[PDB]
Order: sequence, then structure tokens, then C-alpha cells
Amino acid sequence: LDSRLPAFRNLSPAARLDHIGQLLGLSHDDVSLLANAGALPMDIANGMIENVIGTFELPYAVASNFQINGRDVLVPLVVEEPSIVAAASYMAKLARANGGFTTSSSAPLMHAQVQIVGIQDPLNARLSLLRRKDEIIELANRKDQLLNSLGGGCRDIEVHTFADTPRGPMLVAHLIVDVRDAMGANTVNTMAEAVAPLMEAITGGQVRLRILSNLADLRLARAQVRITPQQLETAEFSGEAVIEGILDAYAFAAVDPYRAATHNKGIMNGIDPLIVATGNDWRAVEAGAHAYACRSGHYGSLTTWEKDNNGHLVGTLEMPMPVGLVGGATKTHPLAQLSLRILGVKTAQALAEIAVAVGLAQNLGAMRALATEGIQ
Amino acid sequence: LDSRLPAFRNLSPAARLDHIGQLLGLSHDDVSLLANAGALPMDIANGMIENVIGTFELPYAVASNFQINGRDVLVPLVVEEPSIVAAASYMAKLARANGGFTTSSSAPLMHAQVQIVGIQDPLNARLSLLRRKDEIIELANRKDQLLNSLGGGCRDIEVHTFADTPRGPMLVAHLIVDVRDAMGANTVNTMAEAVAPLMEAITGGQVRLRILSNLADLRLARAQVRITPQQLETAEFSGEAVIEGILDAYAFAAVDPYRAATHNKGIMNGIDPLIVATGNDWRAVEAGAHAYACRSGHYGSLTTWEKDNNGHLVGTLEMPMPVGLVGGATKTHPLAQLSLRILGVKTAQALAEIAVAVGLAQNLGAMRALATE
Repeated sequence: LDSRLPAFRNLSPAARLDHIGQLLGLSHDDVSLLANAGALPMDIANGMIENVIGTFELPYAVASNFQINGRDVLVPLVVEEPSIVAAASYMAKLARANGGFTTSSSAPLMHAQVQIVGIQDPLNARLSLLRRKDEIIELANRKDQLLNSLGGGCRDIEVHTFADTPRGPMLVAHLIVDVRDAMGANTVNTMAEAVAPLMEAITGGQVRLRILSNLADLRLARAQVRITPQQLETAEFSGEAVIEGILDAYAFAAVDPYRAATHNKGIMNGIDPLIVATGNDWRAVEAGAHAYACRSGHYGSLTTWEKDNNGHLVGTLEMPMPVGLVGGATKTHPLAQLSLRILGVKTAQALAEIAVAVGLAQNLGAMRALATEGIQ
Repeated sequence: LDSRLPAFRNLSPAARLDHIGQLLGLSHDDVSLLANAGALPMDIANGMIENVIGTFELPYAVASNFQINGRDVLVPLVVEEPSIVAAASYMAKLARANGGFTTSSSAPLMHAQVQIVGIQDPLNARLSLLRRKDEIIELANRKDQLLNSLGGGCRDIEVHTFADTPRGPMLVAHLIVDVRDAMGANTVNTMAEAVAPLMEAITGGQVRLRILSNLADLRLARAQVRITPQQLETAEFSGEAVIEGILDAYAFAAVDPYRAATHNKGIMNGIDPLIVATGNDWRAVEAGAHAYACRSGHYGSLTTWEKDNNGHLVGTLEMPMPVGLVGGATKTHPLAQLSLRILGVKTAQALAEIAVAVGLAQNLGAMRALATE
């Protein structure tokens, strides 16, 4: 596949949709999803959420030029704000000359929290849990042999204590679960309910909450990009000077949360519209992203930007990226399915990797524009 | 308006819409926008973002029962996830019994950052700017005289320094701008560009970034709610125990970021779908929310939960809430306009106050659910 889509930005929506259909070999049914309004049947929409009175459209677009570990990919995006799709495409185009984006990811590991209260000896109860951890993990893994067979399942438990809160001593177990191609909420919440009685018995305490954590910092996706000085030369500035300007903008985000919030917002401008295009939960991805940005105790930049020993600009993005290929709207929305077909993704972690490549490109695009804009 | 809508959840989408239309006195044409697909025409969509090949629908729903400062409102919501709308409505129902939600907000103040580099004397340059702040403010305001007549405009400036960074000394000026009914980005960006050359003259440095901050912590909206033990009582649990249990769950969020992330995610479940329904930028609201949550250095809960001197559960939400009735896609999207008509909001800060009321409701619902399961 060739994702370059020359002239794409200047074609009609119909011709854009044709060129896409040609490259991918989309069926007639697939193409017709996007040709008339109302691809989401009201019966489906009415089953998705409560009190439904209609539907609400946002534009559906495709970013061009993306390349992931050497393979071209087309990226669907749903969003209301101008400049995002263009910026992402243009930066992807530059990326290509230097090998495109390089990506990797963790196993799709999600946490369930099991909160236990009413223990007079939480630090001792913690060791009681850890001593019996294989037994707890085995129980969690009982039900879902499907998941086990698919190469998923509960992998580990950690236990943390907060022994002096204004509400008294707390113990929190984390069930750590490989959820394969799901976002993971149902899977881990189900396991957490299952093991709660065994934990109460071990600790002599009362399970309160048993619920996924959205700070999915064991489910990390990573992207890299590289850009040379020649590619960033403008009418006003040498490529070398633009690179220095981009590094200045990065340091600024790194030190000032007022800039970091805007800097990270730009990353999410790239990521959330792909989450939406694939029927996934963008509030989850948002919460994970921003909470991860302040894990150090300082709210900083999710991306990094550096100059390498060749003077090339090199950027990274590593962050939690919980997404699914199955579950909820990703399954039931005809266009969410179409998006997955356009992308070509075979696992959730592959989708996650494309998400961080798009987020990294968007951040690059935003900084470049800010860095090159003449004083007026 | 009476926002109660008995049996709404069980009517068809057509019947729900007809009922909303009657309540509000919507025109046939207004109702047609929701009764038929394709309210966002392809020529509008194609001009809204780049590389457009179509549109993408989410469900459009209305939460019932909400009451803000004594007045019933209907709340439109666009999202993919089940339970959000039902929880919002049910928690609003409980709120009503005790006065509904009480809300307030600050003036719509937004920061514009102007980053200055290449001076060996940032700390001195800062005082040079402050000495001439009135000049700077006047220049910013000359740039947007309509905004000033609408009752907004540049109100102040604050200057921050970072004298030692890995990339050398920086100075950052913030314009503080009342943006009235806009979210504020394009408004404040324009003022930042305008003052930049004057700031270069004053400091002798080079302006780099000129750009709003999404950490909109001078644009706060605030909501309160109160719930009695009677209301929270279940088959299994007394009301007082549920309240204690909620208080426990809040303490847990307040100390553990792994919980706070989920806790705050629940609030944004309530908020973001209102932002989408009104054509507003949900990435901006998210970034302001989660960055505010960690302003202390520790990533904590946006809401608070307490028991008052009467034993009632009382909750708050105060957070940045930059939204617009004008600007961006708010005016472009015919259903964003319809949403504003359903809401009946006359100012952006009014919509911001509804947003935090719905966020507070959603968080309450999430925790009521866990304290009783």
C-alpha cells in the first residue's frame, strides 16, 4: 500500500473516498457506508446509550503519508477543529524521508484495583496476599480460558498500602491482566469481582471498590520520528535554526505546566480523533495520558524532542494507550469497523502504536508552526 | 420548563424527540434536524477539517432532571458509552429533592503566553514589562475593539521567569483576557501576536511562542450538590453507610493517582459529551481538567465529597471550563446550535456551569454505584 495520496487535500470528498477505496480494495458495501449520511442505524444508536433522540455528525477524514515500521498506513480521524489533519499529514510526509515512524508497545496489560478497608494490620495483610498470589492469579484465570488460549489473562498482582489516610488504613491490590484485543474494563472488573471474596478471607478486611484503573501505565505505546535540518528550512529561517526553535518550545513545555497543558493538548488533537474514528473511549485515553504526564510530581511534556549526534531532530512519544478492536461501539458502529479496515490493524496494540505515531506527528506539526511564525 | 421527563428512557427515539420538541416549542424544522440523518452538510464538513471523506455519527441523547440554580434545564450529550446518560439523569433526580445543583463561575478569563528568549537578564526584563504593563494592555486591546465593547478585553498581564533551563533563560508573559462568550483561542492568540514586537522592544529579547494556555485556571466553573441518607438507602445498605462508603471512596481517590485517574475519568464522561454536543473543543476541556487536577504536584480528585453538620452528603466540583457559544465549530454545526437552543444558555459561562453540574452528577453516580455494590 502507498499512503502518499498525492493531491489528496485538494480532491473532492467523493474522489478522496474513491482513491482510498482503490488503494485498499474496499467493497462496494464499504464505500457506500460513507457516501450517504446515516451509516449508524438508529436501532444501533438507540442501543448504544440511553435517552437517544438522534445522531450527531463530525467530519470523517483520512491523514496521508503515515508509515509505521516501514509499512504505509492510512489513518481515519474524526474531529471538529481545523489544521490537525493537515499538520499530521505534512509531518508524516517529512517523516517518510527518514524511515517513517518507528513504534513498539508493551503487552496489553491493564490494572484492576481491589480496595480493602477495615484492616487493623494492612502492612501484614499485604504480605498475606503476596504469599498467596499464585492462588489469587489462578482463581482470576479460572473463568476465561478463551482469554488464556488467546494468550491473555491475569499475569501478576501488586499490593500497595496507604496506611494513614483521613479515613483510616487502606490496602489496594492491583490485578494485572493481559486483555489482548479489548480495552479491558469488562475483563479486569470481572476478574476483580471474582477474587474479591478470596482477598477478604486472606486479609480479614472488607473489599470496597473493585474497578479498572484508567492510569494504564503498564500498557504503554511508543513512537519515534526523525527530521533533518534541510526538511525544516523556511523562507525566513535555516533548518538548523528551526530545530533550535523546536527544542526551545520543548524545554518551555518541560518546565512550565501552562505550556505543557497546551503542548499535550496538541498531542491529543492527533490521538483522540483516531480513538473516536474507531469507536473507542476517548475519556479513558485522555485520563491515562494526562495523569501519566504528571507521574513525576510535575505536569510535563508527554513527548520528548532532542537533536541527535548528526544534528537531526528526533522526537519520542511513550504513553499509556488502552484501546480495543472489539467491545462496544468499536464492534457495533459500522464506521468504527470501516475505520479498522482502513487501518489494517490486526491487534489492539497495533492500533495503539499508530495512535502514538499520530500524536507525535501532531505535536511536531504544532511546534513547527509556532517555531517558524514571524514576529508581526 | 419541567425537566423531569417521566418514562423518557422507554419512549422510542422519535417519541422522545417529539416530546422534547413540544416541551421546548421547537419548530418543525428544528425537529427535522434530529429526525433525519445528515444535519451536517458535506460542504460544511469539508470546510471544517482537511482530507474529509464523509461524516461519522455518534448518538445524540438528552439527560433529564437537571436543575441549575433553581431552573430546570435539558442537557444534550453525544458519546458512545452506555450508562453515562442514565446515571446523569438519575443523580440529577436525587439532586432535585434537595434544591438541585448550585453553580457559579469566574469571569471568562484566558491566558495568552508570550515566550521570550535570548536575554541574559530575564529577571530584569520582567520588571521592564511590568513597568509598562498599561501600554501593553492598551496595545492588546486596540487589536480587538469589538471584544472591548462586548465587555471583554485584556485585563492584566503577569510575567513568569525560568532563569535556568537546559536551553537557557526564558521569560513568559501572560496576557489575561476576558473573552466573553468565546472559548478564547483565536481571540487571545491575536493579542499575543500584536504585543510581541512591543515586548521585544522592551526586553531586548526574541519572542518565540505566542499561544493561549489550555491550563485555564482563571476560568473556573463551580458546582455543588447535596444528597441525604434517605435517598441513598438500599435493600442491602443503610443511607448513612453509603455516605460513609462514598467518603471512603473519595479519600481513596485523593491519595492514589491510579484511583484519581479513574475517578476524574468518570467526571469527564459527564462533561465531554456536552462539549461535543455544543461543537466545542473537548481536547481543550480535558487538558485543562487533568492539568488542574495535579496543580498541587500530586494528581488528585477534581471533586470533593464531605458530610455536612446535618449528616448530608455534599459534593463540589471546581475546575477550568473554557467553552464558547461562538467561535470554532459552535456556530458552524447546525446541531451545536440546536444544542444551545435546547440548553437555553445565554452566556458561555452559563454553559460552563451546566458542564460542571453534569460532571458532578456523573461522579456521584459512579461512586454511589461502587458504594452499594
